[PDB]
Amino acid sequence: AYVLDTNVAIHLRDGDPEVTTRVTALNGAILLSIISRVELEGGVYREAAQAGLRRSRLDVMLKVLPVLDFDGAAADEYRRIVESAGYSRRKVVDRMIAAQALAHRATFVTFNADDFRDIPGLSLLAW
Amino acid sequence: AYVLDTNVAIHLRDGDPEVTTRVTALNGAILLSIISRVELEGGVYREAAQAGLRRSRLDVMLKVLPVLDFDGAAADEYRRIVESAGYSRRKVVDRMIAAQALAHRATFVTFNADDFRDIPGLSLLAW
Amino acid sequence: AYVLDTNVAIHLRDGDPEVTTRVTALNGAILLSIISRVELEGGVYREAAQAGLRRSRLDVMLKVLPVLDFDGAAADEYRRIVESAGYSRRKVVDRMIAAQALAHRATFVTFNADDFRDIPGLSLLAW
Amino acid sequence: AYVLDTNVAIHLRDGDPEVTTRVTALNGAILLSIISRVELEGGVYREAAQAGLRRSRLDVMLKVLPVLDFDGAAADEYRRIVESAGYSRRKVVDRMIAAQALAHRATFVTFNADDFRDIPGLSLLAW
Amino acid sequence: HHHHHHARATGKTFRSGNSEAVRLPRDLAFGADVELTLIRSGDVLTIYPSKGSIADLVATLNQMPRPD
Amino acid sequence: HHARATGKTFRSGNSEAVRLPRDLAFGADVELTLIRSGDVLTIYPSKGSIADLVATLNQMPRPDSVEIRDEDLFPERPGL
Amino acid sequence: HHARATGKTFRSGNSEAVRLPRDLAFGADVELTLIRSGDVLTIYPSKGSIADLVATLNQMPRPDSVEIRDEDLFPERPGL
Amino acid sequence: HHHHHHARATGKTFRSGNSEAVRLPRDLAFGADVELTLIRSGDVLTIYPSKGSIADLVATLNQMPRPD
Repeated sequence: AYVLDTNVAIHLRDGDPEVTTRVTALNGAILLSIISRVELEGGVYREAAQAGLRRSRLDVMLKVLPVLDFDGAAADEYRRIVESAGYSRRKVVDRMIAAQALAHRATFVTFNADDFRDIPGLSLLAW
Repeated sequence: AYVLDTNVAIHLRDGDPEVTTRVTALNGAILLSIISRVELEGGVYREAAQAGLRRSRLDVMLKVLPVLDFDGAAADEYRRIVESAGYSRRKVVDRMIAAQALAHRATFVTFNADDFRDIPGLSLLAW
Repeated sequence: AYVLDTNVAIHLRDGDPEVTTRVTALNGAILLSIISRVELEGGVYREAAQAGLRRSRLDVMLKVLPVLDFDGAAADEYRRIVESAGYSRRKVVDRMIAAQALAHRATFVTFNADDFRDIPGLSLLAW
Repeated sequence: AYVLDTNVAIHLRDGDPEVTTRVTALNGAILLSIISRVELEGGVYREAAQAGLRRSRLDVMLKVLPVLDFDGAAADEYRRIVESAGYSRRKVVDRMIAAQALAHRATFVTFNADDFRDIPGLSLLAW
Repeated sequence: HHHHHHARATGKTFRSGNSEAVRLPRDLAFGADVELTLIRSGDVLTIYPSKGSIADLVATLNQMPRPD
Repeated sequence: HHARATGKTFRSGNSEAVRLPRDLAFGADVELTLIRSGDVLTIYPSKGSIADLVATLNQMPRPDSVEIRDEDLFPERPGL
Repeated sequence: HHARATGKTFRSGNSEAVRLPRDLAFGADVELTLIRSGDVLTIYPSKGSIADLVATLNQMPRPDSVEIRDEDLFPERPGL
Repeated sequence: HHHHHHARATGKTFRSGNSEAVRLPRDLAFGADVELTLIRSGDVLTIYPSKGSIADLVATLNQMPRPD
């Protein structure tokens, strides 16, 4: 299984053809973090002129893709991450989503792999 | 029930007499957000000074109080906030926490109540 | 409910009348730690001349009394104890049994209450 | 399966190359005793120096490997050890761990195998 | 609320689909719709309300030093 | 029998009931003792009362002396 | 649906099965997708395939530009 | 051992007393008597062997500094 980083999911929502083709090549379950959902939901309403298409396209994504809630098991992984790597205010969201991937033994797919190099045990694919 | 905002939870953790006096007078379940848990877990490692006290006291607080998972119902409430009040980057995290209070039909306890008066249906306790 | 410290259980096994009467006055479930069982089992075989009576009396105790196994929940409590109180090699067994009492929301009954004063949250009865 | 004795687990935690080389060559489940977990949890706070590394590395080891609860079957084996080999105060704790290996019909891995050769039926791997 | 701080009963479990359950007489019952935490360790099953007690928390924190 | 769960009271007949997950459940023929103190309920197999235990012990001879415990059992391990 | 359990495979019919505790179980009419990668099994509600999702998205218009994310959302709180 | 690293199926749960279960076809099944860890988070249930992997542990420890 794969957890898509938020940026990847944004490119899917907004119609980036390079990402839409990459996603069909993944050989496994494709999972979305609820934290990414929060970010995606907010983005719908950032620009009124794009909100109609962002809403409809996000709605189709959220219908199909299974969503990972952020629960105690993920917060336990987050604790282990900061125990090892130290605290980074800038990377909290990053580490929350990575924590969910760790808890669910899933590979994390991201455009920003360098910000995840300090997370022990994480399987990462850089796009 | 009551959901404590993160700074209120920090002050409880730290034994602030003003907060402990007010919170022990509340009837009804006192609940934490898992988002606040994430913040506090990182805060343990924010500085070396008194990290041990931040850790031990955090862990007792997390034992006793329920910690609410961040789930689809909470994200549904978050969407409703952004759709009705407008998107705000600086308020995403505290709106996630308020969204959990809304989903649980709980009173949100905060030191920053003015920042949440734009949320329809939210019960607020201003400390 | 009550967890008996090992010393109390030893006095029961070896026929101390002051303890045997105290135990019937406890108003609640009486629980034995598996760690105390280990200590009690070893004591049977410390003096050959007493082993027959210690075996038979311990066997009646273990038939009637419910035993608390030492599990992850108890080890989590032990971690919280040392996070707060620091490490004490001398008091490991003490703190393991107290950790089980904490996990099961039970009052700890002991002849050595002073060695448990550094355990936050523990309900203690000194005999 | 294999049960690691506490000092072997300490050396694994610490990344001792001799132990990591041997343990990665073993086939079969590698198991920890909850008694060793208790020892290691206390060891985090034994000194301030490198407590953070002891903590983070411990927590990853406890995540991956199963930690065996100390239960009635293990105490039954402990009784059998003391009844057959004689009581030994200095060996109580390591006999608890060996008793878990016996109960699980697992090989006990130790740096101190000579101290356990008095236990009938125990499979030993001497490192 | 309960009439007494202490109460006791005996009984066996029953099947409830066909998972197991225990009936709790009125003097042992928790309220309706009360969230519960269950912990079984060996012979002992302990059940208590998940909400905990803010008084117990503050009392425990008071037994611990506070950050400057 | 070394597990933790969360649940919610429900109604069964004219009586409250609590579900026991498989990992926490007792055998169906095991008589149980249920004791409440405050808001804490403790449940374990009925195997005799404390008064019976103490009466049984008092009908038996006792050892010549009470054992002097050794609590200080954990060895000093190099390196944790 | 935010819970953790441990279990053991058993046999049911001429097929392996795995028990799902109440807190982890899906509705009885929910079609599930089950996908194994290595020794990890991932199970979720069947709601359409990825190829279908991508085809649906490609039949729809897209926004004029791709949003520039803001990842740095967590505020600096006084005192943790 | 499995024929392939990847396999997939669809199905519904069934009742097994009358707790719920899922059947696993041969290409999805774990061995007999394998201890499993189950974690459900939102829509996703993940199941894997509780024994873990000593190689994964050592590889993760190698990503962390070692005590002097």
